[PDB]
Amino acid sequence: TTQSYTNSFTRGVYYPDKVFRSSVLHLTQDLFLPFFS
Amino acid sequence: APGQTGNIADYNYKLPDDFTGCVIAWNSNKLDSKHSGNYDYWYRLFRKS
Amino acid sequence: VVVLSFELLHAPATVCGPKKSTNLVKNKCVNFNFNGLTGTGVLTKSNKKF
Amino acid sequence: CVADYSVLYNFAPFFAFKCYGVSPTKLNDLCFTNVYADSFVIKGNEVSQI
Amino acid sequence: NAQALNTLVKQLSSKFGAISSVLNDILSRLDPPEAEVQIDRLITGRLQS
Ligand SMILES: *[C@@H]1O[C@H](CO)[C@@H](O)[C@H](O)[C@H]1NC(C)=O
Repeated sequence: TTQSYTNSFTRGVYYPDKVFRSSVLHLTQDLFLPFFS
Repeated sequence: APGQTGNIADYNYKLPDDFTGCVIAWNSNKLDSKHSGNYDYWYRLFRKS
Repeated sequence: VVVLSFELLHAPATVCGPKKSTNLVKNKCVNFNFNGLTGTGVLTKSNKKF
Repeated sequence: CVADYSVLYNFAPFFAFKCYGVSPTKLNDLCFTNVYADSFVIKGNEVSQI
Repeated sequence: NAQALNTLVKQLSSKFGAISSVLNDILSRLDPPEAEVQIDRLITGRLQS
């Protein structure tokens, strides 16, 4: 009904895969929500 | 053939994959085929191995 | 022409095939076949919080 | 469902049986995530370039 | 020295245009007459590293 626009902050990130990883910095290439939208 | 196996091949005669040679064949409708029916020859299908 | 399309290397499913199963051995150098995963090693319980 | 790829030579798996990315002999010990099957019909001629 | 050894061990996860980066999966899925082509791609790639 009533519309507005606001900053999305840094939300919209999930666990892309069910493979367990610990203390690593993995670099993914999946579909996401771009930061600060 | 050196590659692939068929029902007769895996149960009667299998060709090695590392095969060096030629295979020549032709129709035998009159040589190995009897005009009244050819049944003396046999083929195996129950080797189980 | 029936096409039996399929994928591989994902979460395991029930459709595996006609093979048997054995019991478990631990702390011994033994090959393993944990649903496709083929290799050798020593299996030990730990505290990896899956 | 636990499958059984021993359905070879029961009714008519002849003419064409070539696989892609897998060998026909190795189906019996491969576990798949999913199995997808379709059974369309074509003219059974040179259009077999699928 | 740490960078050289870290990069050397991370080259094992590449494919070099093959089906998979693990020898066991290639051997357990494809027949020897064909799987020898896939293994040849990993050997050349890993020898270069
Ligand atoms: C989002 O859209 C609104 C209206 O279309 C615009 O004013 C704004 O600049 C855009 N970007 C952000 C980050 O809000």
